[PDB]
This record gives sequence, C-alpha cells and structure tokens, in this order.
Amino acid sequence: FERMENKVLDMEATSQAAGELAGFGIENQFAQLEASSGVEDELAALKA
Amino acid sequence: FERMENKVLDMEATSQAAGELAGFGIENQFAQLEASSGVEDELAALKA
Amino acid sequence: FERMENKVLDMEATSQAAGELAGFGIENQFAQLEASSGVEDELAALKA
Amino acid sequence: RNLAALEAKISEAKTKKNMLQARAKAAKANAELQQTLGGLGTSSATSA
Amino acid sequence: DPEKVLEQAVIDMQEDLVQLRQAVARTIAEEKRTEQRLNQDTQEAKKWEDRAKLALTNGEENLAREALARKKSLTDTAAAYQTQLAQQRTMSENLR
Amino acid sequence: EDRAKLALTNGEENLAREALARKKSLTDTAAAYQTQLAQQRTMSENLR
Repeated sequence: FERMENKVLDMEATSQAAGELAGFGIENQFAQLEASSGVEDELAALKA
Repeated sequence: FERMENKVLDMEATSQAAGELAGFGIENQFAQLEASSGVEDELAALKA
Repeated sequence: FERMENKVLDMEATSQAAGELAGFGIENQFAQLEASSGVEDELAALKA
Repeated sequence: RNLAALEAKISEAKTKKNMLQARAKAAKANAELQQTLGGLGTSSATSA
Repeated sequence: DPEKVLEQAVIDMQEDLVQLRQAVARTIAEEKRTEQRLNQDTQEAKKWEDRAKLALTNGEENLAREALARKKSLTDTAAAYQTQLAQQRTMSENLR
Repeated sequence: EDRAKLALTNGEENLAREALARKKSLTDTAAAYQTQLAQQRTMSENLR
C-alpha cells in the first residue's frame, strides 16, 4: 500500500507541475467558444 | 463460471469502447428520416 | 537538528545579503506597471 | 509505561524532523529560484 | 564578438528558464503533497472522533478521552502541515 | 444549414448550433480560398 501511495503522490506531483505550467491563451479561446455558442442560440431563437 | 464472466466483461468493455467512439452524424440523419416519415403521414392524410 | 538550524541560519544570512544588495530601479518599473494596469481599467470602463 | 513513553518520543521526534527537513529543502529551493531569477546575464548582454 | 556573446547569453537563458520550470514543478508537487497529508490526517481525525462516539455510546469515557487525544495529535499535525503549506504557496507564487 | 433547419424542426437547438458551426467553418474556408484565388487571378493576368 505504501508503494501504491508513493505512485499516487507521483501523480499528485505531476498534477502540481502541470498546474503551475499550464497558464495559456486557451481560456480566452473558451470565452470565444461560449460567444459562438451564444450565436447558435440566437440563430435558434431566430428559427423559433 | 469465472471464465464465462471474464468473456461477459470483455463484451462490456467492447460495448464501452464502441459507446465512446460512436459519436456520429447519423443521429441528424435519423431526424431527417423521421421528417420523411412525417411527409408520408401527410400524404396518407391527403389520400384520406 | 543543530545541523539543520545552521543551514536555516545560512539561508537567513543569504536573505540578509540579498536584502542589503537588491536596491534597484525595478520598484519605479512596478509603479509604471501599476499605471499601465490603471490604463487597462480605464479601457474596461470605456468598453462598459 | 517506559515503553509507551519511548514509542511516543520516537514517533514525535522522527515525524517533526522529517517535516522540518522537507520544509527546509522547499524553503532553500524557493530561495535559489528567486536568486537565479535576480542573477540574470545582464552584463553579457550589455557587453554585446 | 558582441553578437556571439549576446547569442550565448540568450542560450544560457534557455537553460535557466528550464531550471526555474523544474523548481516551480518541484514546489507545486511539495504543496500538493503537504495538502494530501493534512487532508488524510483530518480524515483520520474524523475516524478517531467516531471511535470516541462509539466509546461514549458504550460508556467508556477512558477510551473516548484516549481517542480524542489521537484526534488532537492529528489536527495539530494537520495545522503544522497547513503552516508548512503556507510557506510552499508563497514560494510557489514567488517562483511563478 | 439544411441539417440545422431539420434540427430546429425537431426542436434540437444544440444540434442546430453545432451544424451552424460547421457552416461557419466551411464559409470561412471558402473565403480563405477566395482570398487565395484573388492572388491566382492577378498572377494569371500578370503572366498573360
């Protein structure tokens, strides 16, 4: 169980290393994706 | 019974793998098939 | 614990040596960064 | 009673030293990151 | 040549930014591991509190106070790991 | 666009907005090929 717990702590350390690294433009791209989804809802309201 | 249960679990894993893969256009084609069926019902109402 | 405490005191002495050395222009650059942040808030108020 | 006290003393001493070693290593790692972020090659760039 | 010196300085800066990425990734793992420790210590503190509730249900106040002494030790250890974590959070932001 | 009209006829605004996102991608790709074509038309006349 201690060997498995050391592998869990390696996945936690890997997740911490990804979390500090992964600051990206893609969050602003998701805001543009939500705006595009809002345009498809406005086209659905126009169709209705 | 455990060997048969392992083959059942292989069919469940195969069904899970198909279920995650099988996202397709065909669902919109089924909506067009239901619309075409509605046209045949409108032609049946016209005949009646 | 005394060997670890001597290494902590070496980090304190290193922090004191950095603190007396690190008098720099960058504090005036941070005042310019805060002024630039104020311009982005004025552009956000203009957009609103 | 001596054995119960001995086990308590061992357990507390071991865990306190282990977490002190871990926090000391993390503290010196952060101090070296701040020192290396300050200690840039500006004299070599200026010489070019 | 000054162009070769400034290009070498830019190359050395690629090694330095990789070292600082490693130091950030290490610090991120240390904060996540000390969070994991204090999280499991506080879950064990709940187990020892429920062991005390079982002891009180049986009328064994001696075992209830002993189980609460395990709860105290675990919550104090979680507060020590929260104090250690506060140093990791500030160092993690400093390196960032 | 006709796939979106079928989706709106079935009330599936989610599928309608998804189909309109394919329409957007295709018309933007056609505008990129019209821009590329404008360079081919001018080069074709230059060589002529």
